[PDB]
Amino acid sequence: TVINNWLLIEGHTIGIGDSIADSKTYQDIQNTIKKAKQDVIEVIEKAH
Amino acid sequence: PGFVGIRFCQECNNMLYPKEDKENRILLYACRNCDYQQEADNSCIYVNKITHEVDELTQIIADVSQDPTLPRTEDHPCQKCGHKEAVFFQSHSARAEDAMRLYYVCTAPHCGHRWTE
Ligand SMILES: [Zn+2]
Ligand SMILES: [Zn+2]
Repeated sequence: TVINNWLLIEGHTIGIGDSIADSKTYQDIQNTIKKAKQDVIEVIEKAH
Repeated sequence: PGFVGIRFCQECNNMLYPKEDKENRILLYACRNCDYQQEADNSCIYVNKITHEVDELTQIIADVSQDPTLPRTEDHPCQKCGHKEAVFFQSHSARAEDAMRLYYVCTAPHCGHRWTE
């Protein structure tokens, strides 16, 4: 009862902004995937 | 070894069965429905390949170069004709048991050459 009445002041939400990273985070995520896929190709090249 | 096939009777085309000529001490193949008997050239009656070692290149069909859905590469040229494009695929089979070998077939029509790397 008291803390729900405090949330009437602070509020809470979720939106599109929370789901978005910065540009450099995206560049790091993408560079991880780009290498990971190339590593799988090297495993395939040895198997083949 | 390889494998051992069948012989058929000249008189009646039933299967010939192996039996010994016990007095000449020689293997015969003999019909069970008629008097026909044939001297064996081979001595071997039977072979059985538990490891299943056989050259799968005898089982690749050259017509498969026509398949739109297989990947093909100029990166592995054909020996017999020099043609650059080959189609490549795995065993497409059971009984490879483990391997992921690629087999290559030349994509040049009427070459049909097959090899493994
Ligand atoms: Zn017969
Ligand atoms: Zn060829």
